[PDB]
Amino acid sequence: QTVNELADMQTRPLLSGSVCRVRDTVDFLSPTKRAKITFKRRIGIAVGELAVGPTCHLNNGDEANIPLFDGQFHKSLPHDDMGRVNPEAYQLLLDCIESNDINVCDQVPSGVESDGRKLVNPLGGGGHQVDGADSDNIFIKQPDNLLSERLAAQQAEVYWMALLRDIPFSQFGTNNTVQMAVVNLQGFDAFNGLSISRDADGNIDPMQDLFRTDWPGVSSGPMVSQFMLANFDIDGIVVEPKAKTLVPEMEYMTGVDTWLNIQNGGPPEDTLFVDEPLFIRNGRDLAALSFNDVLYTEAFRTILIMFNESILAEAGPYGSSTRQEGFTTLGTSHYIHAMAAGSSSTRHAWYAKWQVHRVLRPEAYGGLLHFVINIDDVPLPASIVSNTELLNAVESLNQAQNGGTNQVFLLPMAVGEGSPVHPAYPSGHAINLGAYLTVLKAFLGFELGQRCFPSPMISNDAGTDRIPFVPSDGDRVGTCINEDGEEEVGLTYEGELNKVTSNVAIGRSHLGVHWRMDGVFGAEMGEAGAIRRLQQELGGLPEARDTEGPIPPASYKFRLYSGTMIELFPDNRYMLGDQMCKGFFTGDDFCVPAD
Amino acid sequence: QTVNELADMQTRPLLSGSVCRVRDTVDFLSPTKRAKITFKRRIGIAVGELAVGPTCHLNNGDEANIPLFDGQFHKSLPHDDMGRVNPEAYQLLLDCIESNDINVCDQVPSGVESDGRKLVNPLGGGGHQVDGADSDNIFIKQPDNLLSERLAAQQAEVYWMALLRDIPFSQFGTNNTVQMAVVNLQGFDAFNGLSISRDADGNIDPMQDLFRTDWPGVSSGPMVSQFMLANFDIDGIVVEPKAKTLVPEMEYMTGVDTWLNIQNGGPPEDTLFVDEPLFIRNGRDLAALSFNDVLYTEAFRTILIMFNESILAEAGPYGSSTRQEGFTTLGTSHYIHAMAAGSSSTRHAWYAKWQVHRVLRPEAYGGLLHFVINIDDVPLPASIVSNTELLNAVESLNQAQNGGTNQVFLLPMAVGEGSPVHPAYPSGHAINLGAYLTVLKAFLGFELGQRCFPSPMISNDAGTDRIPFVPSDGDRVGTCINEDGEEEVGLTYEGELNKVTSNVAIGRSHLGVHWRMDGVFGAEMGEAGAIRRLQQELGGLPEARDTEGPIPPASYKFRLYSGTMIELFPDNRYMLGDQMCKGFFTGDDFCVPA
Amino acid sequence: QTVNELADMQTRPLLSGSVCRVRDTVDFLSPTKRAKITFKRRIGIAVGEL
Ligand code: VO4
Ligand code: VO4
Repeated sequence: QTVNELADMQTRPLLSGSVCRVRDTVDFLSPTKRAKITFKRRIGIAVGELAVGPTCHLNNGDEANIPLFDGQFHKSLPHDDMGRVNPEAYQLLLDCIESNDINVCDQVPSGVESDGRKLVNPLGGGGHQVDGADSDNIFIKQPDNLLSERLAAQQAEVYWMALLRDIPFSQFGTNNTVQMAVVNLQGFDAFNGLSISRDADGNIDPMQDLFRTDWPGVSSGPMVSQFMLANFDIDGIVVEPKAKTLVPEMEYMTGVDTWLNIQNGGPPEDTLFVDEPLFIRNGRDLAALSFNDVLYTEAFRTILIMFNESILAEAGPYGSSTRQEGFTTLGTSHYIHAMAAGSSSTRHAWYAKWQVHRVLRPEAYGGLLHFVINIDDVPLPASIVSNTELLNAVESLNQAQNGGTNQVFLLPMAVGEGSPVHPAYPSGHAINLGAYLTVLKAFLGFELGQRCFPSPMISNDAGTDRIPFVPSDGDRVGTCINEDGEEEVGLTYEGELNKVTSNVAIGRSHLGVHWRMDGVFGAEMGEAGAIRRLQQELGGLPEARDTEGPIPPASYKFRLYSGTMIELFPDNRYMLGDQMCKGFFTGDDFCVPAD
Repeated sequence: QTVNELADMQTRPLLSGSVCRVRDTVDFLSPTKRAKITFKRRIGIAVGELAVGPTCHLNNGDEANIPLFDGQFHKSLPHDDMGRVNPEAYQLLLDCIESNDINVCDQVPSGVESDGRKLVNPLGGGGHQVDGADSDNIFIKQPDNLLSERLAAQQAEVYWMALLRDIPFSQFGTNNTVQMAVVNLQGFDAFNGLSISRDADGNIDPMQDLFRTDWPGVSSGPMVSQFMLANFDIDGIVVEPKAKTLVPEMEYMTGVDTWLNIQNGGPPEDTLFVDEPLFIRNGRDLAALSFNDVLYTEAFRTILIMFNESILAEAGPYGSSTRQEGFTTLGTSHYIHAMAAGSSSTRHAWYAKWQVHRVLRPEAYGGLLHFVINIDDVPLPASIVSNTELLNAVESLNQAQNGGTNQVFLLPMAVGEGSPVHPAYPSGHAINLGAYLTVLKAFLGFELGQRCFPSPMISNDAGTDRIPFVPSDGDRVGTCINEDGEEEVGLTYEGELNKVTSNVAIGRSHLGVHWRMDGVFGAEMGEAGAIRRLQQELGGLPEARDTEGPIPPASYKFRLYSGTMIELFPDNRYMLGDQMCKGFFTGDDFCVPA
Repeated sequence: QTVNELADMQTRPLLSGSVCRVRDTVDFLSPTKRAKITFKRRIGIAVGEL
């Protein structure tokens, strides 16, 4: 560093946009070499994504074949006195969805003269997604047809749920009206599929099956996820999950006048909440949970609990590391950010809702059922039209609730506004939770998924206190593994994770705004969006490299809602069941054989 | 249709992986014409990212020039009785970082015979990002050198923080002890830059400036953000932000034997929290927040609060819509998911920590300062080595806190474990919060950012109750627009938003784990991480398309931490101050003209 | 084939223009690899001719 050399050295502004092809970073990759690999990888993902080919998003035929759009979403639009849509008005809504243009959509007629309720984001599915699977490129199953047998059965489930809102889950085994609901529901031959939970003999046990799914763990122990019942800690604030829930004994839209005013977009009945907050203990509380939440609220609570319990510290490669722990990759930050991103901001649900299916809501179905039994000529199945057991119970509730008008067969709603003003199929809640939780299950892994949820609880009947949960004979509680790998009879994390999506998705059904299918196949769609993200990300992570040493490369091995086992590997290969596959996951019914 | 046609019709299975070039979707784009445009946009984003070029991430010089690595991070590795790293253990740590290989890193030596504290993710900055700005491709400034005049002014700010931990923010204007600090700090000619707050004259006002930043609104009204004091609603559960904070008058690593055990990676003294939970109202509370948080906790609280008040219902295109609201794009779902994704999983902070800078923590410098005044030779500025006003206070604190041992000048830590086992520069908390709130300000917009935060409150000094906040002469509370569109005097959303990132960032300093630089520059790193993601996403959004009709295309118009106005448009175009720029944002000091 | 899975299976029209990346053909080449090789060869001819 000679006298002259020193005297000659110069400097310049070091700026954010300055470029340095040479720098002293402690990194086995050069500056330009790191950028290139990141570049190639991004191209690969875009090509790979395109190679999947367009999804078979096919309308079920109802819109072309049912008279005056009675099978279609048109809430907040102009209707006649029977709630049939002004056809021009619906035509203008189609122009809106078609166009994906915000100014066109603003021309869609409202059903009241002013302050009418807004369409919830009819442009929402049309965006070109930077990463993950594009808005129109995750499959969901076709919804059942308006006139179908299985739709009647689903509407019957929702009426039953409405009738049982206030009955604590604790007393389902011994309650008379829940037994009646069960017998009634088993009488429907078309009520299978849709992750419906039955016992070993094929019946619907009131305590363990009614209103639940058959996803692994959902029908073991209590209806309510341990995660919806535990204390969680946020920023050192210790929070008991007592919520200002919906008030017992109130229903809405129990008369043609209140129902029709809603269908047109007019001001709702005042929704009312309790004064003293309570734990979740009945169908109305699940309805409340799904009404008062906001995207990842429930999933955020659940990951906070999982951290607090220190279970995620044992997951992934660092589960075997004596000297290190992950944070930004295969540690806490990664887990919590990947969880939130996992649902692709609910955009697949929006594409399916508007561009594809445009399905009517259960409160709209109940309108037709009301007017079929009393003005209209829609050939709904005899299984619901002549179901006097259910229909007598339904009209009594409406009478008590509507100020004494008899023979009204509308779906009593748990909130004054009824459903959100967007189509019924699929549920956005179901996409969101389906995804968030898939992500959690993936990072936890199958094995740690079998670990016992420590100190299980259930709410008392008033929801003022929690009681310890202890397995008995009926419960369906299997083996789990404790902090010591020491086997116990108890609830598993995997099982309790499935219940969170199950409680939220089926909560929307208790609320009166969704059929089972919207939540069940909705959760599938979310599970697929999450898996697509996980797959894209995995290969670029440091811990995805195959290296020399005791610690092996990262992979995600876990179990889907359907129960089939999936294992995700870095190089876009995955195991599905006993099958090896390559490329981007589309669903559990599909596999491009690996070779 | 015909008998024959009907009879010949065939079906096949409808699977998730079936392909349909034709389908009856109600969409102006065909199935192939949608996939292509999406493909084209991904390519374009990838090419634009490549085009920015490799960032000038340049090591300080300390690692080449300071002897026995005394300016570098090596917590949890072996040391001698003076905290000097075993040089062979440090080489192995660099092999670990260089290799980005999990199994190499499992061979970095531990400073204790068994059970030692683990390295926090030295691989974490090596990931190849699917989107946004790649892991190594966000700029942060170089950290000040070990021997710089400004590093010592920063250490001195951290020592003062330690000494002022139990003093209620509301009493800062009148407190004698708080005066001492303010005077001592203005004494450093070097204490400028780093978003340091000062009044109309170049003075550090004890009440409105000390331990604050000069970001718009930060120095107005109360220290603590409204968002960290309001109730929030999660899933129907109403939460009062009363936290089991850290216990008063209780410091850690106040002796050489405790501090060294820690630097060697051994079991920490037990950190104690209060039995009855309190609201935030002093430095030790902000330290607690910053220790007890988890990634987007604070930001989640804040967006929940903004939703509750209905302020996001007014923002963006749908703010002008009579017939529609947004949700998945330019509404609630977009806002909350983009908020969380904005920090790129903290990975920019991680690359800078390990691959670039490898900066020691404030507690490690404290140990240098201690062995300098008493066993060592590193030439630290005399403006700290001879700062007897500050040095007396420090040994008093330590002496009142260890067994009564005199003349230790170690930094008194707020938690038993000291800092996390990762380097100091920048702060992960800062990039995280820097990003989240940037997203929040972008979606809110500048105009709505000027709106009055309703019913402002502060804690009482006990931490047990809230009191209405009332503006008075010397609050620097400015103008805000109310719910009727008339101008009031009161706190703005933007100011209160900024306080959130300030509270958490500076929170880590009150904790004793970061200098100002880590937080202030780190916050700017998070801000760019966030803007880069917003830019990439914007062009592809439905409301970003140019349409005919009264409602205009979407854009993000707001103001940076540094106070410079930014406007992001769909075409990867953006306005920075008065300049029209093109391409991807790197910082407010750089613009490729349009 | 459980009761639930059977009840959930769906069909769609099988048309001349339907596309299937997986099909049960007794063929050592996959559908896409067959199209790819044919594609690469057509380009080779065009290049070779030019
Ligand atoms: O927001 V929903 O699609 O669950 O009615
Ligand atoms: O996790 V930190 O870099 O804010 O100590």
